[PDB]
Amino acid sequence: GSHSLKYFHTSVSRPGRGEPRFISVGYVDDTQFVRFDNDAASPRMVPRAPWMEQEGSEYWDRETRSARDTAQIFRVNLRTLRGYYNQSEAGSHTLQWMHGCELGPDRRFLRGYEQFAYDGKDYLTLNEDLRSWTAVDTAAQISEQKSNDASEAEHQRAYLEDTCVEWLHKYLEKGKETLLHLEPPKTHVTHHPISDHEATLRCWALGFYPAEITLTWQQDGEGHTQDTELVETRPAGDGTFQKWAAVVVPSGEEQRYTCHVQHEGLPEPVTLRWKP
Amino acid sequence: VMAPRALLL
Amino acid sequence: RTPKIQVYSRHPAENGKSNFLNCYVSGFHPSDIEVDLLKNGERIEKVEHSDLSFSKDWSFYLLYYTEFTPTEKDEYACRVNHVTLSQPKIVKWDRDM
Repeated sequence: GSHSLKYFHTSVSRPGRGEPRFISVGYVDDTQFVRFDNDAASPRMVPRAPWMEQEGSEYWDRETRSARDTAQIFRVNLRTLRGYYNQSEAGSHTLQWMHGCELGPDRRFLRGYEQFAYDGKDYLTLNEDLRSWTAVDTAAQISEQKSNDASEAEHQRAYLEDTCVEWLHKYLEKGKETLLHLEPPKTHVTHHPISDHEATLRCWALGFYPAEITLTWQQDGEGHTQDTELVETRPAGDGTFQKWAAVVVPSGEEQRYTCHVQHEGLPEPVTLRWKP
Repeated sequence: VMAPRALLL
Repeated sequence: RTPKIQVYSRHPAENGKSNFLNCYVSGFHPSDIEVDLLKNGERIEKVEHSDLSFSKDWSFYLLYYTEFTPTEKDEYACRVNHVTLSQPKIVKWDRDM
């Protein structure tokens, strides 16, 4: 079903230290697979997932070139961006760029996006129909009128509806082995006393993929957010993710509290409890 | 692959 | 606005068993950031980190990590400097979190 091809590009100017730094990271779903960094020992597009450790030199040279070229474009762009804002080379600035395509359950194009951000704030967005650009500012107007006039939407739309999709499929294929595997979370509940009156119940979800997951506590079979806490999902570092949910309970009421875990890799949602 | 053409702002 | 930080192991911590020490820094901007992993206040060497990426809100995120073997008495932390922090931010590893 659902799957996505996404890239995240960052360019950061260093004013008396040469050309700005340029990084590109590629994801298929929640799996990174390539990267380019013009500061790495090898300033080339390089594989970041096992199933790309084979790809011919041709793919790599192509991508190293594409990233390089963009670095240059972005170098010019950082200088232009500084004029729209009335900026000297005094400080360093960031141009961000993201784009991706998403397939619906049928394995076909469902949505594409692309945007630009300057110094962390939205600057230019491709519209939802991929036909034109919107200055998400009024200082980005020149950029909007210039890209709408030169008909630049069209090249991005081709990439996002075709190329990106085509390639999304090659990558799934190259990595079907692991990319389509749904690793369910190893769940368990731990007990951490706070005092004689209360203690913390912590419900653990570990080693799962994809990152999407839902942890909730219930008390006596009712939704329960009072004295609840949920951490952001984090990467285990091995490709999988982690997450935990916490609820403050009175001594001897623990068996009233059940944790529920929803994940795409579980045949059905799991219900947990502290075994004492 | 990544997008082949990056806008000049 | 300011960088969020989480310190944790890759695998459930068990004394004397080799593991991985993670410091997931995220929610920050700009991208220059100084992240050290400490062993008893002593900066650990040769720590690696993921490629720079970012969320839909443009804020960046990194995973710093290093091999490590947890003792009952050894202590580890993550010290983070960033322009948006008036002082270097420090969170210590709690194997319970």
